[PDB]
Amino acid sequence: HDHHHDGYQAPPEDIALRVKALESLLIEKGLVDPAAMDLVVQTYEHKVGPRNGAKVVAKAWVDPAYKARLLADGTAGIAELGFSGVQGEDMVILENTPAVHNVFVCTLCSCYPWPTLGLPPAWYKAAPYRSRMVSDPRGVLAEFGLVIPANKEIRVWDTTAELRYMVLPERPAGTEAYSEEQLAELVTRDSMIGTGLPTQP
Amino acid sequence: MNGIHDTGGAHGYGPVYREPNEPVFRYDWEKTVMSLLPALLANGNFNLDEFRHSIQRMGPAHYLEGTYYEHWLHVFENLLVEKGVLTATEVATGKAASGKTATPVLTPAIVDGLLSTGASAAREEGARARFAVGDKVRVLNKNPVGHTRMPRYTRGKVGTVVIDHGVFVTPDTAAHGKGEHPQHVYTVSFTSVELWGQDASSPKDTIRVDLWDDYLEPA
Ligand SMILES: [Co+3]
Repeated sequence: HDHHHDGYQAPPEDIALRVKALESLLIEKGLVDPAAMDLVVQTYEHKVGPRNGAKVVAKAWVDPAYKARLLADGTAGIAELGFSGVQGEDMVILENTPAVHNVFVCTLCSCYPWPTLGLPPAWYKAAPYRSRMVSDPRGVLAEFGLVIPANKEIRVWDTTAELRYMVLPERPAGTEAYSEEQLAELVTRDSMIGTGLPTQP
Repeated sequence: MNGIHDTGGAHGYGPVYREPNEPVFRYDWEKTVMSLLPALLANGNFNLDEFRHSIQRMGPAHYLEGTYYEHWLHVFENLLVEKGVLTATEVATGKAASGKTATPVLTPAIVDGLLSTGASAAREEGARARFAVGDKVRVLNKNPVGHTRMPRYTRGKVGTVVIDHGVFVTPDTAAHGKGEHPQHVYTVSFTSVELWGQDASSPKDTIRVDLWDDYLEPA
């Protein structure tokens, strides 16, 4: 059938007018500044996105000292690369290992590490992913083409508080002496949410 | 609040469909809606906890039918009225009652600095930590009509404290003008079996949830 509740359903036909009406109201009252709003939009449209987290991952892969700092203090760790702020004030980095596969969700809404991954995709914020991720992780991951070994523990982290999580994926095999930049290219958004793995060369 | 937003463990929402090559913003109007949040938070028109609870309070069908940013639009149209920042009439007509009576706190000069800094919910001091990592804890069975961050699926369940994150504002009180009542927040680890039962579980899998100190009791 149609999309209904997966986040990709069609908005009401008059939604853009409703939004314009409220915006005018707020501007007229002096509550908001359009110019500042434009800067906010530009920030999340062009400046902040998963490339940020990718740089964090790549650096951690090549620099064990940085990795240790990052795992000890996520916020300070990502700050070394100039990433910080709204919805990433108190970061916790989750290390994937041969024994543990991490993945995170916000069952209650949409909490997500903006400074390293940017704004979340619609699916992350919708009922299908949020409802099922905490009960049948394997079933959900299978839908993304990811099958976790049966003997590997999956840890699902529900973002119910003001801590924000990002996954440090495992470095793909056969990437010897890659530069941080080549490694960063392999780090997908999904790999940092835990709903996928880094690209295999 | 035991509302439709508390989705954990629900059935019937179906497959996780995902758009290939999804843009940050799928419609122009979403840009306006999204950028309004930082603007209004900066004014101190409401706090984030109030924002969350306002979304929880929209009609259940409205919540399911509405795309994500329609949730935000709802908060702006309703929470601003509840807080006395706008009147119903103003919202309905889209025409201000009496001109530019305020001054925007979020100005172009501070956008970058404000966004880069944000506002941590961590606090210097608060209630002492009752639990240590390794402690077995049970989530209290509470069913507040107001805002809370203990998901329905964890209530009454037993888990293991795996991280003490330190002291944070308490959303339950901050959303209802009862102060911050800062206290510790822990990550608590629950087994798949403990949460979902023998049949519906996988032996390896664990679910970790961040819970405030007074949500818990010794197991
Ligand atoms: Co959320």
